[PDB]
Amino acid sequence: GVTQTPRYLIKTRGQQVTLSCSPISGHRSVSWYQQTPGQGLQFLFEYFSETQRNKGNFPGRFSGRQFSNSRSEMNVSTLELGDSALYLCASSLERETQYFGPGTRLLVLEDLKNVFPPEVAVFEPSEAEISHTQKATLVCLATGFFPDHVELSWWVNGKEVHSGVCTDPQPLKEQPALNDSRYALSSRLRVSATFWQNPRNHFRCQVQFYGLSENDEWTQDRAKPVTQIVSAEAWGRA
Amino acid sequence: GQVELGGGPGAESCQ
Amino acid sequence: IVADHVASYGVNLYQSYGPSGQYSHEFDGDEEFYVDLERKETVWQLPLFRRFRRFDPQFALTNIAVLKHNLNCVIKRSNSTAATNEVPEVTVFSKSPVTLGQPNTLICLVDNIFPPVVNITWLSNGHSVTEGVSETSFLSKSDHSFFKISYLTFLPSADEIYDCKVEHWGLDEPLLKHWEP
Amino acid sequence: MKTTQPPSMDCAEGRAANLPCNHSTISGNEYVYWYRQIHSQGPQYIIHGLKNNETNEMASLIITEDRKSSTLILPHATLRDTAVYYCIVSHNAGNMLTFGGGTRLMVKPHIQNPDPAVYQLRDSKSDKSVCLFTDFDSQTNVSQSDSDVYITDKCVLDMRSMDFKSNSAVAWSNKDFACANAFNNSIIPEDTFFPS
Amino acid sequence: DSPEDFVYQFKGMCYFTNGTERVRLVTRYIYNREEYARFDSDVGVYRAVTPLGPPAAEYWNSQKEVLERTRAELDTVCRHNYQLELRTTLQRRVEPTVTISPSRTEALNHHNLLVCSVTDFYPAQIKVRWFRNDQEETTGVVSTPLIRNGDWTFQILVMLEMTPQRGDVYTCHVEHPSLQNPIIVEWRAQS
Ligand SMILES: *[C@@H]1O[C@H](CO[C@@H]2O[C@@H](C)[C@@H](O)[C@@H](O)[C@@H]2O)[C@@H](O[C@@H]2O[C@H](CO)[C@@H](O)[C@H](O)[C@H]2NC(C)=O)[C@H](O)[C@H]1NC(C)=O
Ligand SMILES: *[C@@H]1O[C@H](CO)[C@@H](O[C@@H]2O[C@H](CO)[C@@H](O)[C@H](O)[C@H]2NC(C)=O)[C@H](O)[C@H]1NC(C)=O
Ligand SMILES: *[C@@H]1O[C@H](CO)[C@@H](O[C@@H]2O[C@H](CO)[C@@H](O)[C@H](O)[C@H]2NC(C)=O)[C@H](O)[C@H]1NC(C)=O
Repeated sequence: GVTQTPRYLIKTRGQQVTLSCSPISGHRSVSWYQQTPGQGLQFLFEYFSETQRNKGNFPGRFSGRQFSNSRSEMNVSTLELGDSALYLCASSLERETQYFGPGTRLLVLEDLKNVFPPEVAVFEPSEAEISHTQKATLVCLATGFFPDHVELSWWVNGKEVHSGVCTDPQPLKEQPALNDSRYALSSRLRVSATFWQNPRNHFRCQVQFYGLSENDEWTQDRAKPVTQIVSAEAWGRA
Repeated sequence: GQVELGGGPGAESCQ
Repeated sequence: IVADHVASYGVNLYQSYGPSGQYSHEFDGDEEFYVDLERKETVWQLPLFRRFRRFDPQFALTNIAVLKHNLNCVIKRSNSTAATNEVPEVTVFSKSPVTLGQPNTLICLVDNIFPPVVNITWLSNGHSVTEGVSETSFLSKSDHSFFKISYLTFLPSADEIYDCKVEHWGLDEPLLKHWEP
Repeated sequence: MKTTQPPSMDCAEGRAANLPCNHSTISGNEYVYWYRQIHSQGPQYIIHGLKNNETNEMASLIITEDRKSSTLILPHATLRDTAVYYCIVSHNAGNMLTFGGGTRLMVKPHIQNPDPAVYQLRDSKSDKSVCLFTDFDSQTNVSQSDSDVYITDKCVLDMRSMDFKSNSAVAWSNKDFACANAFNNSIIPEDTFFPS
Repeated sequence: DSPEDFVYQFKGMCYFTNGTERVRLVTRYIYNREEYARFDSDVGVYRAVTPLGPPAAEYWNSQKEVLERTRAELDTVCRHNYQLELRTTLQRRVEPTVTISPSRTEALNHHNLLVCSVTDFYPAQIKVRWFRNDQEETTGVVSTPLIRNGDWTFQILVMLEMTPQRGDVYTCHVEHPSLQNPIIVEWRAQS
């Protein structure tokens, strides 16, 4: 399908971003959209044969380009706080069905002093659940991160699992009144009781945090909240 | 009231 | 192909000289509208069409972009085969029977136009008349050549003689077709 | 723009989901398109059609004879089908796509043997603790949360090995915090097993 | 020298017969004046017309979405627009103006030529016949082809070579779908 890089991006006011899009092999038309919770799916421009065919109503600082292999790039100058959105790329043979990509989640901030990596903690299942249901539910809690550019996964014995896993779709705000509140995320993994009671079994909750890049300057005294993986583990106990 | 359309040309594949 | 009504819902033109292009729709040989590719407007050719018919001019810009792309692919495949210049045939006549004093319209039919690049002007007593002159777009033909009709709203009088001046690559000298009462 | 959809809709897991769409101003040259967007993802093309019926590996689309209404048919509604479904019209003329409000589809699991209970979990690295309200019926709503108390929403969990499905909700606080004093803001069934 | 030029044309042509019973779509891809590829709705697939076309037709047929979209244009372009022709173009009726005028100064027992000018009518279906004293002239009748004025009106001139005798009456008969009856215009030899 359609590929877009980067998937997450943090920038401050006045900077510029360049977003890449790889259309489906054989497709020649590339459309760019900006998706916000307030304005919805807004059209930017559409490119065909290295030329802009259709144009939206966005200002001149939103520019695009398409290469000979139909791959496309998009540029935004003088980033404003209102530019925070999901920038989607749609691909089509020429005029037919448009297939979207994952999009670039761009967050524009006034500074970087509120960016924090998450703290991860695993909670072992209750002995009451084990004796009552013969099943063991682990709970993972990622807290204190900003922004919500986070991907949580479970790893049992070094292999990633999806069966019996449920993560919250959207991280919740810890201080719903503060405009600069940090987020919290919860996830569950349910296995059988006897599988959890095996000391050889290893359960790890892994949280991928997308933060600052090496290009971003950092003047504060705490550790630079770069893109990193924070995880917590728990062994089985009989 | 409704917009009319014409034929759509296929694009040559000389990429 | 035998049919009661033939419609060209998409006569799409694009040529390297310029470059230039044209989009229009035809029904039974008559131009319903043409899209001004520069101003991005649909120009219907009858008041009846402007009231009940609508066409998004962006559809024309999208198609012409495909033709520009297709033309570049076929130029390479055809080993750069240039278009052959055709000799256009010019005919001048009036819309109504000319009576001295009653306003009439002079019609100049330039047929067998290829490539679709031509100049059509009017000369009244030698002087190039500019006011009251209009022409149609390039109208399609089955042999893929074109023809264009120019108009001149004039006033018949034995004082005035008129000529239709046509310039084309197939013509060595500009062709003059005379019309007199 | 030209399409009307209900803002939200529920359906049973395993059964068929029939999402309706109204478009009376549709033109004879406009297609009926269906897209869906799972949270934190991009829109996924599903199916499109012009007249009558259409089917692919993802869903079925039925358009009425007068074309004034359509219905997207998900054959086997899975837990992954819980997303926002957009019904739109398009000329397929190389123009832009316009999305409406869409329908928020929620696929409810069928808990065969509900055994609601509120268990307490201890931190593997420690004093910190969370409460787990699980194994309740899909008709039960988790409500919300006290400012210093955090409570999540209903999360459907599927153990493909045991062919088992269960709802869940996690609540925690940094206090005073107690199990029964956490989910008291919701309509918890009296059969909720509060262990010792 | 004459400037070099490369022309490309795409023609989406619909052929309507018997109202809405028979509809046919033929899209044409023309390089200069050479139609090298076409889609005929009666065939159902793109076809190469000249050796310049096979690479194009093979590619467009190998794209499911393109081939489906073109087959649907029989309904999305031809049949949809024809419904709007019924409401506008196909109901347009412009009555013809019929006038008779001699080519030279009329003189008894002298060669002359009467021109029945049928100007500014629509649609194109027209029937013109010359008569002299209730007798259809069929030998000295020279009719020009249908003249297209380009402004959605037609014109035709039917010329009759005759010799005006004393008392002769020449009538030009015209039939047109915009007229409820056939119409005539008379011309008499001056006394
Ligand atoms: C484009 O040119 C090729 C080149 O063929 C030769 O070109 C000159 C050098 C001259 O020698 C000509 O007489 C030749 O025809 C055309 O020929 C194609 O390719 C080979 C030669 O390279 C030939 O044997 C094939 O039969 C040709 N293939 C086809 C499909 O015709 C070629 O035809 C030219 N293209 C067009 C569209 O005319
Ligand atoms: C149509 O007319 C235009 C202008 O009347 C011609 O363009 C001129 O061409 C001459 C000779 O090629 C140049 O010296 C002039 O500078 C041109 N004028 C402009 C404004 O560019 C054009 O050549 C004519 N076309 C044909 C086919 O005769
Ligand atoms: C043109 O009009 C209609 C199509 O709408 C045709 O009417 C049918 O004609 C066929 C064959 O002649 C017969 O089944 C009947 O006479 C009609 N069927 C109906 C009314 O259901 C008419 O014949 C067409 N004329 C043609 C094709 O020449």
